[PDB]
Amino acid sequence: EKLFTPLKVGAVTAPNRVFMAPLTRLRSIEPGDIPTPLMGEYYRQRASAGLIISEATQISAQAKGYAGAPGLHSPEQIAAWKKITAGVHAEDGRIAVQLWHTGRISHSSIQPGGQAPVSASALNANTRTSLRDENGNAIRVDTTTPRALELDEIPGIVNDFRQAVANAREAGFDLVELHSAHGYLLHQFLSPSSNQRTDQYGGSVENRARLVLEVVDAVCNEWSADRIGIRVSPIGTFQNVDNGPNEEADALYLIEELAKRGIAYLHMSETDLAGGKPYSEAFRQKVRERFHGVIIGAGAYTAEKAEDLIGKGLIDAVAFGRDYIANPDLVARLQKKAELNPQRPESFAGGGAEGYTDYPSL
Ligand SMILES: Cc1cc2nc3c(=O)[nH]c(=O)nc-3n(C[C@H](O)[C@H](O)[C@H](O)COP(=O)(O)O)c2cc1C
Repeated sequence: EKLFTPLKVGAVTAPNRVFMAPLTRLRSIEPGDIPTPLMGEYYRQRASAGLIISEATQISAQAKGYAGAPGLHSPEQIAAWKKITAGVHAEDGRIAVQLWHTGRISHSSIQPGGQAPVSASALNANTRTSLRDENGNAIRVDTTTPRALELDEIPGIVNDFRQAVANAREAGFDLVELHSAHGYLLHQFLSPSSNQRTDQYGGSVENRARLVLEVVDAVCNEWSADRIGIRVSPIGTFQNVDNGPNEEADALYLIEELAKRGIAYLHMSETDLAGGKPYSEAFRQKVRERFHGVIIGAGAYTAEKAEDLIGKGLIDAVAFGRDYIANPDLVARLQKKAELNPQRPESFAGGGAEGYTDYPSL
Protein backbone atom coordinates (compact mmCIF):
# COMPACT_ATOMS: atom_id res chain seq x y z
CA GLU A 1 0.00 0.00 0.00
CA LYS A 2 1.16 3.51 -0.89
CA LEU A 3 -1.87 5.52 0.31
CA PHE A 4 -0.32 5.96 3.76
CA THR A 5 3.07 7.19 2.58
CA PRO A 6 4.11 10.85 2.45
CA LEU A 7 3.94 13.09 -0.61
CA LYS A 8 5.56 16.48 -1.29
CA VAL A 9 2.83 18.84 -2.56
CA GLY A 10 4.71 21.97 -3.58
CA ALA A 11 5.74 23.77 -0.40
CA VAL A 12 4.11 21.32 2.00
CA THR A 13 4.55 17.68 2.84
CA ALA A 14 1.44 15.55 3.20
CA PRO A 15 1.87 12.50 5.49
CA ASN A 16 -0.50 10.38 3.35
CA ARG A 17 -2.21 10.43 -0.04
CA VAL A 18 -5.84 10.51 1.21
CA PHE A 19 -7.09 14.04 0.56
CA MET A 20 -10.38 15.73 1.44
CA ALA A 21 -12.02 17.01 -1.76
CA PRO A 22 -13.55 20.52 -1.86
CA LEU A 23 -17.16 20.29 -0.64
CA THR A 24 -19.69 23.11 -0.73
CA ARG A 25 -21.77 22.81 2.48
CA LEU A 26 -23.55 26.22 2.46
CA ARG A 27 -23.36 26.95 6.21
CA SER A 28 -21.77 30.43 6.19
CA ILE A 29 -23.30 33.50 7.82
CA GLU A 30 -25.33 36.01 5.81
CA PRO A 31 -25.00 38.93 5.63
CA GLY A 32 -21.27 38.87 4.91
CA ASP A 33 -20.68 35.29 3.64
CA ILE A 34 -18.67 34.68 6.79
CA PRO A 35 -17.12 31.35 7.83
CA THR A 36 -18.02 30.14 11.30
CA PRO A 37 -16.59 28.31 14.32
CA LEU A 38 -18.87 25.38 13.39
CA MET A 39 -17.07 25.20 10.03
CA GLY A 40 -13.81 25.38 11.98
CA GLU A 41 -14.84 22.33 14.04
CA TYR A 42 -15.78 20.38 10.90
CA TYR A 43 -12.38 21.02 9.32
CA ARG A 44 -10.51 20.30 12.58
CA GLN A 45 -12.24 16.91 12.80
CA ARG A 46 -10.78 16.03 9.37
CA ALA A 47 -7.21 17.27 10.04
CA SER A 48 -5.69 13.79 9.66
CA ALA A 49 -6.28 14.10 5.88
CA GLY A 50 -3.05 14.29 3.90
CA LEU A 51 -4.47 17.61 2.68
CA ILE A 52 -7.83 19.26 3.30
CA ILE A 53 -9.14 21.22 0.31
CA SER A 54 -11.80 23.67 1.49
CA GLU A 55 -15.26 24.27 0.14
CA ALA A 56 -15.30 26.63 -2.83
CA THR A 57 -14.77 30.19 -1.57
CA GLN A 58 -15.59 33.49 -3.33
CA ILE A 59 -12.74 35.70 -4.57
CA SER A 60 -15.12 38.71 -4.53
CA ALA A 61 -18.78 39.51 -3.87
CA GLN A 62 -19.43 39.29 -7.64
CA ALA A 63 -18.05 35.74 -7.53
CA LYS A 64 -20.98 34.59 -5.35
CA GLY A 65 -23.44 32.12 -6.84
CA TYR A 66 -24.69 30.20 -3.77
CA ALA A 67 -26.30 31.46 -0.57
CA GLY A 68 -24.21 30.21 2.34
CA ALA A 69 -20.93 29.81 0.45
CA PRO A 70 -18.07 31.71 2.16
CA GLY A 71 -15.88 34.47 0.78
CA LEU A 72 -12.24 35.45 1.15
CA HIS A 73 -12.52 39.11 0.06
CA SER A 74 -13.58 41.01 3.21
CA PRO A 75 -11.76 41.75 6.47
CA GLU A 76 -14.36 39.80 8.46
CA GLN A 77 -13.94 36.76 6.19
CA ILE A 78 -10.15 36.92 6.53
CA ALA A 79 -10.47 37.07 10.34
CA ALA A 80 -12.87 34.11 10.45
CA TRP A 81 -10.73 31.96 8.14
CA LYS A 82 -7.63 32.78 10.25
CA LYS A 83 -9.28 31.07 13.22
CA ILE A 84 -10.22 28.06 11.08
CA THR A 85 -6.74 27.51 9.67
CA ALA A 86 -5.21 27.97 13.13
CA GLY A 87 -7.50 25.21 14.43
CA VAL A 88 -6.50 22.83 11.62
CA HIS A 89 -2.82 23.58 12.27
CA ALA A 90 -3.26 22.96 16.00
CA GLU A 91 -4.33 19.43 15.00
CA ASP A 92 -1.26 19.02 12.73
CA GLY A 93 -3.30 19.31 9.52
CA ARG A 94 -2.76 21.10 6.20
CA ILE A 95 -5.48 23.07 4.43
CA ALA A 96 -5.83 24.55 0.95
CA VAL A 97 -8.52 27.07 0.08
CA GLN A 98 -10.44 26.41 -3.13
CA LEU A 99 -11.06 29.81 -4.78
CA TRP A 100 -13.87 30.32 -7.30
CA HIS A 101 -15.87 32.74 -9.31
CA THR A 102 -19.21 31.08 -10.10
CA GLY A 103 -19.85 33.13 -13.24
CA ARG A 104 -23.20 32.18 -14.78
CA ILE A 105 -24.01 29.48 -12.15
CA SER A 106 -25.55 32.18 -10.02
CA HIS A 107 -28.70 34.25 -9.50
CA SER A 108 -29.21 38.02 -9.72
CA SER A 109 -30.81 38.13 -6.25
CA ILE A 110 -27.43 37.41 -4.61
CA GLN A 111 -25.26 39.54 -6.94
CA PRO A 112 -24.09 43.06 -6.04
CA GLY A 113 -26.87 45.50 -6.93
CA GLY A 114 -29.19 42.61 -7.81
CA GLN A 115 -27.65 42.49 -11.30
CA ALA A 116 -27.20 39.63 -13.73
CA PRO A 117 -24.12 37.49 -13.05
CA VAL A 118 -21.19 37.58 -15.48
CA SER A 119 -19.70 35.02 -17.86
CA ALA A 120 -17.71 34.61 -21.07
CA SER A 121 -20.94 34.94 -23.09
CA ALA A 122 -24.58 35.87 -22.46
CA LEU A 123 -25.84 32.25 -22.38
CA ASN A 124 -27.95 30.82 -19.56
CA ALA A 125 -26.31 27.91 -17.68
CA ASN A 126 -29.65 26.06 -17.87
CA THR A 127 -29.14 24.58 -14.42
CA ARG A 128 -29.86 25.52 -10.82
CA THR A 129 -27.96 27.06 -7.96
CA SER A 130 -28.71 27.03 -4.21
CA LEU A 131 -30.24 30.08 -2.57
CA ARG A 132 -31.81 30.41 0.90
CA ASP A 133 -35.50 30.81 1.66
CA GLU A 134 -36.96 33.21 4.26
CA ASN A 135 -36.17 30.68 7.03
CA GLY A 136 -32.54 30.34 5.91
CA ASN A 137 -32.91 26.85 4.39
CA ALA A 138 -31.23 25.82 1.14
CA ILE A 139 -33.47 25.91 -1.97
CA ARG A 140 -32.65 25.12 -5.60
CA VAL A 141 -33.38 27.95 -8.07
CA ASP A 142 -32.90 28.29 -11.83
CA THR A 143 -29.82 30.28 -12.87
CA THR A 144 -30.08 33.85 -14.19
CA THR A 145 -28.99 34.62 -17.75
CA PRO A 146 -25.55 36.23 -17.51
CA ARG A 147 -23.96 39.33 -18.99
CA ALA A 148 -20.84 38.78 -21.13
CA LEU A 149 -17.76 40.36 -19.55
CA GLU A 150 -16.36 43.29 -21.51
CA LEU A 151 -12.74 42.98 -22.59
CA ASP A 152 -11.77 45.79 -20.23
CA GLU A 153 -13.30 43.88 -17.26
CA ILE A 154 -10.92 40.92 -17.65
CA PRO A 155 -7.94 42.49 -15.81
CA GLY A 156 -10.25 43.11 -12.85
CA ILE A 157 -11.16 39.41 -12.69
CA VAL A 158 -7.46 38.46 -12.74
CA ASN A 159 -6.81 41.00 -9.98
CA ASP A 160 -9.67 39.57 -7.91
CA PHE A 161 -8.04 36.11 -8.00
CA ARG A 162 -4.66 37.69 -7.15
CA GLN A 163 -6.16 39.66 -4.24
CA ALA A 164 -7.97 36.60 -2.92
CA VAL A 165 -4.64 34.71 -2.94
CA ALA A 166 -2.98 37.53 -0.95
CA ASN A 167 -5.87 37.23 1.48
CA ALA A 168 -5.60 33.40 1.59
CA ARG A 169 -1.89 33.52 2.39
CA GLU A 170 -2.65 36.01 5.19
CA ALA A 171 -5.51 33.80 6.42
CA GLY A 172 -3.04 30.95 7.00
CA PHE A 173 -3.91 28.55 4.20
CA ASP A 174 -1.06 26.26 3.18
CA LEU A 175 -2.02 26.20 -0.53
CA VAL A 176 -4.64 27.59 -2.88
CA GLU A 177 -6.66 25.58 -5.39
CA LEU A 178 -8.05 27.49 -8.38
CA HIS A 179 -11.56 26.24 -9.24
CA SER A 180 -11.22 25.76 -13.00
CA ALA A 181 -13.82 22.96 -13.11
CA HIS A 182 -17.53 22.11 -12.98
CA GLY A 183 -18.85 24.83 -15.23
CA TYR A 184 -17.83 27.81 -13.04
CA LEU A 185 -16.25 30.98 -14.48
CA LEU A 186 -12.82 29.69 -15.49
CA HIS A 187 -14.38 26.58 -17.07
CA GLN A 188 -16.99 28.80 -18.79
CA PHE A 189 -14.08 30.43 -20.64
CA LEU A 190 -12.31 27.10 -21.32
CA SER A 191 -15.34 25.40 -22.90
CA PRO A 192 -16.49 26.17 -26.45
CA SER A 193 -20.06 25.31 -25.32
CA SER A 194 -20.19 28.27 -22.94
CA ASN A 195 -17.68 30.57 -24.66
CA GLN A 196 -18.86 32.10 -27.95
CA ARG A 197 -16.55 35.13 -27.69
CA THR A 198 -14.78 36.38 -30.80
CA ASP A 199 -12.06 38.39 -29.03
CA GLN A 200 -8.70 37.24 -27.54
CA TYR A 201 -10.59 35.29 -24.82
CA GLY A 202 -12.57 33.00 -27.15
CA GLY A 203 -12.28 30.90 -30.29
CA SER A 204 -8.99 29.00 -30.32
CA VAL A 205 -7.97 26.85 -27.36
CA GLU A 206 -5.14 29.31 -26.72
CA ASN A 207 -7.72 32.09 -26.39
CA ARG A 208 -10.13 29.97 -24.32
CA ALA A 209 -7.34 29.08 -21.86
CA ARG A 210 -6.02 32.65 -21.81
CA LEU A 211 -7.96 33.77 -18.72
CA VAL A 212 -7.08 30.74 -16.60
CA LEU A 213 -3.38 31.03 -17.50
CA GLU A 214 -3.40 34.79 -16.71
CA VAL A 215 -4.91 33.87 -13.34
CA VAL A 216 -2.28 31.18 -12.74
CA ASP A 217 0.52 33.61 -13.59
CA ALA A 218 -0.94 36.33 -11.36
CA VAL A 219 -1.32 34.05 -8.33
CA CYS A 220 2.13 32.47 -8.77
CA ASN A 221 3.57 36.00 -8.78
CA GLU A 222 1.55 37.02 -5.73
CA TRP A 223 2.69 34.03 -3.66
CA SER A 224 4.82 31.25 -5.21
CA ALA A 225 4.15 28.56 -7.83
CA ASP A 226 4.73 25.85 -5.19
CA ARG A 227 1.66 27.17 -3.31
CA ILE A 228 -0.76 26.92 -6.27
CA GLY A 229 -2.94 24.02 -7.38
CA ILE A 230 -5.71 23.91 -9.96
CA ARG A 231 -8.82 21.78 -10.29
CA VAL A 232 -10.02 20.92 -13.79
CA SER A 233 -12.83 18.72 -15.13
CA PRO A 234 -11.67 18.69 -18.75
CA ILE A 235 -13.14 15.38 -20.01
CA GLY A 236 -16.91 14.91 -20.15
CA THR A 237 -19.84 17.10 -19.12
CA PHE A 238 -20.28 18.87 -15.76
CA GLN A 239 -23.33 20.99 -14.84
CA ASN A 240 -24.24 21.27 -18.54
CA VAL A 241 -20.76 22.42 -19.58
CA ASP A 242 -19.12 19.94 -21.93
CA ASN A 243 -15.50 20.26 -23.05
CA GLY A 244 -16.16 20.61 -26.76
CA PRO A 245 -15.28 18.52 -29.79
CA ASN A 246 -11.52 18.27 -29.12
CA GLU A 247 -11.58 17.80 -25.35
CA GLU A 248 -8.49 15.57 -25.06
CA ALA A 249 -6.18 17.70 -27.21
CA ASP A 250 -7.45 20.87 -25.54
CA ALA A 251 -6.85 19.37 -22.08
CA LEU A 252 -3.29 18.40 -22.99
CA TYR A 253 -2.60 21.92 -24.30
CA LEU A 254 -3.74 23.42 -20.98
CA ILE A 255 -1.77 20.89 -18.95
CA GLU A 256 1.46 21.52 -20.92
CA GLU A 257 0.98 25.24 -20.30
CA LEU A 258 0.38 24.69 -16.57
CA ALA A 259 3.54 22.58 -16.38
CA LYS A 260 5.61 25.54 -17.57
CA ARG A 261 4.63 27.44 -14.40
CA GLY A 262 5.88 24.70 -12.05
CA ILE A 263 2.70 24.73 -9.98
CA ALA A 264 2.20 22.44 -6.99
CA TYR A 265 -0.57 20.22 -8.33
CA LEU A 266 -3.15 19.31 -10.93
CA HIS A 267 -6.45 18.02 -9.48
CA MET A 268 -8.62 16.17 -12.01
CA SER A 269 -12.33 15.83 -11.27
CA GLU A 270 -13.02 12.85 -13.50
CA THR A 271 -16.81 12.51 -13.39
CA ASP A 272 -19.90 14.07 -11.91
CA LEU A 273 -22.14 12.17 -9.46
CA ALA A 274 -24.18 10.48 -12.22
CA GLY A 275 -20.96 8.98 -13.62
CA GLY A 276 -19.71 8.41 -17.13
CA LYS A 277 -16.94 6.98 -19.26
CA PRO A 278 -13.71 6.43 -17.34
CA TYR A 279 -10.46 8.12 -18.32
CA SER A 280 -8.48 5.92 -20.72
CA GLU A 281 -5.09 4.76 -19.49
CA ALA A 282 -3.63 6.32 -22.68
CA PHE A 283 -5.04 9.71 -21.68
CA ARG A 284 -3.69 9.33 -18.13
CA GLN A 285 -0.26 8.53 -19.63
CA LYS A 286 -0.38 11.62 -21.84
CA VAL A 287 -1.22 13.79 -18.83
CA ARG A 288 1.50 12.23 -16.69
CA GLU A 289 4.30 12.76 -19.24
CA ARG A 290 3.33 16.44 -19.60
CA PHE A 291 2.96 17.49 -15.95
CA HIS A 292 5.70 17.31 -13.31
CA GLY A 293 3.80 18.29 -10.17
CA VAL A 294 1.43 16.22 -8.08
CA ILE A 295 -1.62 14.72 -9.80
CA ILE A 296 -4.74 14.21 -7.66
CA GLY A 297 -7.58 12.06 -8.99
CA ALA A 298 -11.19 12.38 -7.86
CA GLY A 299 -14.68 11.15 -8.66
CA ALA A 300 -16.22 8.03 -7.14
CA TYR A 301 -12.81 6.64 -6.25
CA THR A 302 -12.19 3.69 -4.02
CA ALA A 303 -9.00 3.17 -2.03
CA GLU A 304 -8.28 0.17 -4.29
CA LYS A 305 -8.59 2.26 -7.48
CA ALA A 306 -6.30 4.90 -5.95
CA GLU A 307 -3.69 2.27 -5.04
CA ASP A 308 -3.89 0.80 -8.53
CA LEU A 309 -3.30 4.15 -10.26
CA ILE A 310 -0.61 5.24 -7.81
CA GLY A 311 1.13 1.87 -8.36
CA LYS A 312 0.91 2.41 -12.13
CA GLY A 313 2.70 5.75 -11.69
CA LEU A 314 -0.25 7.69 -13.12
CA ILE A 315 -1.49 9.71 -10.12
CA ASP A 316 0.01 10.64 -6.74
CA ALA A 317 -3.03 11.13 -4.50
CA VAL A 318 -6.80 10.75 -4.35
CA ALA A 319 -9.40 13.21 -3.12
CA PHE A 320 -12.55 11.76 -1.55
CA GLY A 321 -15.68 13.90 -1.32
CA ARG A 322 -18.72 12.14 0.11
CA ASP A 323 -16.67 9.63 2.13
CA TYR A 324 -15.02 12.67 3.81
CA ILE A 325 -18.39 14.27 4.57
CA ALA A 326 -19.29 11.15 6.54
CA ASN A 327 -15.91 9.97 7.94
CA PRO A 328 -13.78 12.53 9.78
CA ASP A 329 -11.14 9.82 10.32
CA LEU A 330 -11.33 8.44 6.78
CA VAL A 331 -7.53 7.94 6.81
CA ALA A 332 -7.67 5.60 9.82
CA ARG A 333 -10.69 3.78 8.44
CA LEU A 334 -9.01 3.11 5.09
CA GLN A 335 -5.78 2.09 6.82
CA LYS A 336 -7.61 -0.36 9.12
CA LYS A 337 -10.12 -1.56 6.48
CA ALA A 338 -12.96 -0.44 8.75
CA GLU A 339 -16.53 0.19 7.63
CA LEU A 340 -17.48 3.71 6.57
CA ASN A 341 -20.23 5.69 8.30
CA PRO A 342 -23.60 5.86 6.53
CA GLN A 343 -23.97 9.08 4.54
CA ARG A 344 -26.97 11.39 5.09
CA PRO A 345 -27.38 13.32 1.80
CA GLU A 346 -30.30 15.42 3.05
CA SER A 347 -27.83 17.40 5.20
CA PHE A 348 -25.04 17.85 2.63
CA ALA A 349 -26.35 21.34 1.68
CA GLY A 350 -27.23 23.98 4.30
CA GLY A 351 -28.43 23.64 7.86
CA GLY A 352 -26.29 23.36 10.97
CA ALA A 353 -24.34 20.87 13.04
CA GLU A 354 -26.57 17.92 12.19
CA GLY A 355 -25.07 16.00 9.25
CA TYR A 356 -21.97 18.20 9.50
CA THR A 357 -20.00 17.78 12.76
CA ASP A 358 -21.93 14.75 14.14
CA TYR A 359 -20.41 11.94 12.08
CA PRO A 360 -18.31 9.88 14.53
CA SER A 361 -14.76 8.65 14.41
CA LEU A 362 -13.95 5.00 15.02
C1 LIG B 1 -22.13 18.16 -1.41
C2 LIG B 1 -21.04 18.31 -2.44
C3 LIG B 1 -20.41 19.54 -2.61
C4 LIG B 1 -19.39 19.72 -3.54
N1 LIG B 1 -18.76 20.93 -3.61
C5 LIG B 1 -17.66 21.06 -4.42
C6 LIG B 1 -16.87 22.22 -4.37
O1 LIG B 1 -17.05 23.18 -3.56
N2 LIG B 1 -15.82 22.29 -5.25
C7 LIG B 1 -15.53 21.28 -6.14
O2 LIG B 1 -14.56 21.44 -6.93
N3 LIG B 1 -16.25 20.13 -6.15
C8 LIG B 1 -17.29 20.01 -5.29
N4 LIG B 1 -17.96 18.83 -5.25
C9 LIG B 1 -17.36 17.65 -5.92
C10 LIG B 1 -16.47 16.85 -4.97
O3 LIG B 1 -15.26 17.57 -4.69
C11 LIG B 1 -16.09 15.50 -5.58
O4 LIG B 1 -15.28 15.73 -6.75
C12 LIG B 1 -17.33 14.63 -5.94
O5 LIG B 1 -18.21 14.56 -4.82
C13 LIG B 1 -17.00 13.22 -6.44
O6 LIG B 1 -16.14 12.56 -5.52
P1 LIG B 1 -16.73 11.45 -4.43
O7 LIG B 1 -17.29 10.32 -5.24
O8 LIG B 1 -15.48 11.08 -3.67
O9 LIG B 1 -17.78 12.17 -3.57
C14 LIG B 1 -18.97 18.64 -4.32
C15 LIG B 1 -19.62 17.39 -4.14
C16 LIG B 1 -20.64 17.23 -3.21
C17 LIG B 1 -21.29 15.87 -3.06
